[PDB]
Amino acid sequence: ADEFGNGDALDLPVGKDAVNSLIRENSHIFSDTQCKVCSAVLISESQKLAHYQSRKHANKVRRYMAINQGEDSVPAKKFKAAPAEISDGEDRSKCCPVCNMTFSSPVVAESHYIGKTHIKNLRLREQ
Ligand SMILES: [Zn+2]
Ligand SMILES: [Zn+2]
Repeated sequence: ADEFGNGDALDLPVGKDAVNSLIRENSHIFSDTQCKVCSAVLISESQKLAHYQSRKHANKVRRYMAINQGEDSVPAKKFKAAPAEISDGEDRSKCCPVCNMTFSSPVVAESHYIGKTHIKNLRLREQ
């Protein structure tokens, strides 16, 4: 309500060589057929080349990089032992896909599913 314009700058990749290098240097979030930051599939190289050079992708990456500096409260405060040896499963006693997190012991998972940590993520997925 106090402006009518803004500045301009560019630091994005340019050409197939830059996009392939950017994918390799960020293999944990970017790939030859999917971008996790923008949670979108890239069914062909022409879509991959357009997506990684898009102004929308660059803004999404800038926001994601700023968010990727901390996290909210979680009941997983301390640990020492557990009633089961599960360490690579997908059960509710070890992980939560709504929040995309894992827990050391079933009691921590039970505490998470009834605490504010889960509810904060309900609103995140909902909106
Ligand atoms: Zn993207
Ligand atoms: Zn959860």
